[PDB]
Amino acid sequence: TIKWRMQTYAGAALAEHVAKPAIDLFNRIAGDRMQIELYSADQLVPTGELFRAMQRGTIDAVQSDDDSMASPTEVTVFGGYFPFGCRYSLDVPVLFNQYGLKEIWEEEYAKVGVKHVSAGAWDPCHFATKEPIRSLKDLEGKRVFTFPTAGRFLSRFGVVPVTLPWEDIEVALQTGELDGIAWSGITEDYTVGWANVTNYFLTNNISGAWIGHFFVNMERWEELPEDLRLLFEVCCEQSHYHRQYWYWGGEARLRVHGDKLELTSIPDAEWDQVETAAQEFWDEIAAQSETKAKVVEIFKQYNADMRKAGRPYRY
Amino acid sequence: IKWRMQTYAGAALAEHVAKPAIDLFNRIAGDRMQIELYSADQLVPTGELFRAMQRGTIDAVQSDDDSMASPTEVTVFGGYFPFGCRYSLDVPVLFNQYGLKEIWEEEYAKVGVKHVSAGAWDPCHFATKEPIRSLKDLEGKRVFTFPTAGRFLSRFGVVPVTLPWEDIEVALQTGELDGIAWSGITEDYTVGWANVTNYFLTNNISGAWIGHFFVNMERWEELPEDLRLLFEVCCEQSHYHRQYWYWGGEARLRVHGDKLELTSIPDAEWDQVETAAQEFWDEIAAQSETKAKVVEIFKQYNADMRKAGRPYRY
Ligand SMILES: [Cl-]
Ligand SMILES: [Cl-]
Ligand SMILES: [Cl-]
Ligand SMILES: [Cl-]
Repeated sequence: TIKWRMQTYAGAALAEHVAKPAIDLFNRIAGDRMQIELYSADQLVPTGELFRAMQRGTIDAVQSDDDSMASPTEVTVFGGYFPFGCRYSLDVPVLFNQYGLKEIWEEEYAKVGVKHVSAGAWDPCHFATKEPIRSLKDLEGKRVFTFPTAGRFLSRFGVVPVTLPWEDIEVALQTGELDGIAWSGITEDYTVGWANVTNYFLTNNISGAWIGHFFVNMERWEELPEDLRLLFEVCCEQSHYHRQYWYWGGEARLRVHGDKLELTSIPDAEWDQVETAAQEFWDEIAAQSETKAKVVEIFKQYNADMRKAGRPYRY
Repeated sequence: IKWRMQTYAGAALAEHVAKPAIDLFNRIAGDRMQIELYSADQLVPTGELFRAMQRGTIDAVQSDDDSMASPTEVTVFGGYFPFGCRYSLDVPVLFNQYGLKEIWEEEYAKVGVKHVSAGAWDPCHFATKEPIRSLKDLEGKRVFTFPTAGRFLSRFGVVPVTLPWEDIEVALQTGELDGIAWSGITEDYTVGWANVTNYFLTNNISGAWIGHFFVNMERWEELPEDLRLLFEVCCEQSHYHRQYWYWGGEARLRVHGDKLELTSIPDAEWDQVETAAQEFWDEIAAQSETKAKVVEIFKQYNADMRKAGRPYRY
C-alpha cells in the first residue's frame, strides 16, 4: 500500500551494516502494508541535493548526518564530527533524550518541512593514511576526506579537506588523489575495504562519536497510520542499538587484532594543542547564532559534568 | 494470542525497564496478540518464576538468571558477576560477538526455554544508612543483593539478605536492612530507595547487570514469524532505552542529586576486593567446563580492553 524510498549517506558496503538490517526487518514485519526501498550514497540524487529532494518529496526518507547534507538549519554544524563533543557513543542518545537536543532538532527541521525521527551515534573519527602520522606537523598539507565542519577545524593544522563521493574514495586512496581519510573509525575501515588501500591508523581521535539521524518528509510522516509510525520508530531505534554494540566491539577488537593498519600515536602533551584549539572553535560557532550558542553551552555543561561524575565517564 | 510476562522489576521500576516496550508491542500488534505485564512476585514468587515459565503458566519473563536460580551452568554469570563488565555496552558485545548468545541459547533450550536476548542494566553500588569509608565498614551490613554477588560479598562480612523487591523501601527506613547492593543511583532515586538511605559508595562491584528476555519454548515456536520479529525488535528497543537511561542517570544524579552523600574507599584498599574477585572467578571456573569456558571469555575480553586502550581503559 505505502511505498517509500530512503537514501542513506552510507556507501553500499557500509549500508549493509548501518541501515539495511533494520530496514529489512521493518519490511518483513510490515509486509503488504508498507515497504521501504533503501538506496545508498548518491544513488537517487547527489549529496548536494539530498535535503531538498526529501523536502520536496522526491525521496521519502533519509539517513544522514546534518553536516554533509548541508541542511538549512542552525544545528547543521553539530552533526557528523563536532570536534571533541562526545567522548562516548552513549553520550549521543543521552544528549538528545535528556539534555534537550531532540526538541531543538525537531523544531529546526520542522521549520523546513522535515520530521526529525531519531538521532544516534556511529563511530569515532580517526585518521587513516598512506604515510604515518606521529606529530602534528605530519598533518600539514595532507589531503584527507572528512566532514565539512570537522574539516574546517582541521584546516587550522594545515589539513586540506577534500570532498569526493563515498563510492570513489577507495580508488582515490589507491591512486594517491587522497593522502588519507578522517571520515570514520577502524570498524568501517576494515569493513568497507579502505584498510586495504591505506597503511596507518592514528589512535588520537577528534570525536568519540559521529551524530546522524533518520529523517522523513513531513507530509509523508503525517500520512502514516499510527501502528506503522511506531513500527518505523522502533526499527530505527533497533538500528541505533545495533550500531552502539557493532562499534563498541569493532573498534577495540580491530585495534588489538587487525593486521591491515599499523597504529601510530601523537604524544598527549602535543595533542593537547588540538583540544585547546577545539574549545576556541566551539566559541566561534557559538558566536554565530542564539541556537548555536545554546547547543554549544549544552555540550560544555555536559562535558564539565562528566568530569565531576568520575568513573567510568572520566578518569 | 494472549501472553503474560512477569518481570523481576518492582512496579515503580517496571515503568522504566519493561513497560514502554511492551506497550509499544501491544499498540503495533493490536488484535493479533497482546502481552499483559506483571511486576515483581505478582503472579508467582521469584523462587517459582523459572518453573512457572518452563511449565507454561507464564509465557515470558524479563529477569537475570541469578535471582530466579535458573537450573543452568550459566546462572552464576547473570545479575552482577563481580567485576565482569566495566561498561554497559560490554554486555551486548560479549553476547553478540564473543559467543555468549549461543551458549545461553543452548543452556536454556535444554530446559525448555528460549533465550530471546540479553542486555545490560545498571552498575552495582552500596546505598546505605551509615557511611562506608573503609572495608571494615562493610562488616555486619545486612543488604539486599543478588545470590552470586552476595556469596562473593559474604567473604567481607556482608550479610546478603533476600526479600521481595516491594518490601525493601520500608525495610530500609524501619528494621534491619542497613542498605542495598542491588542497583545503581538511577534506580535508587527513581524507586524511592534514596529517600530511606543516606550514603552512596562510589566503588562498584560490577559496571553492568546482565538480564534477559526469556520465553517458554513451546510458546516461542507457536509464534507467527512477523510477531516473533516484532517481539525481538521491541525487546532490543527496551535494551537500547536502558543503555541511555542508565548512562545518563548515573552521572547526572551523582553530580546533582541531593539525597545521598557520596563516599569512597581508597583505591589501594579496594584492591583487596578486586583480588578476591579474581579468586572467586577461578572457583567458579573449576566447577564445570561450561563455567570455565565463560570465565575465560570474560578474562580474555577484559585483557583485550587494556590492550585497546582509550576510551575502554585509561
Ligand atoms: Cl540497521
Ligand atoms: Cl533523538
Ligand atoms: Cl522498556
Ligand atoms: Cl543476546
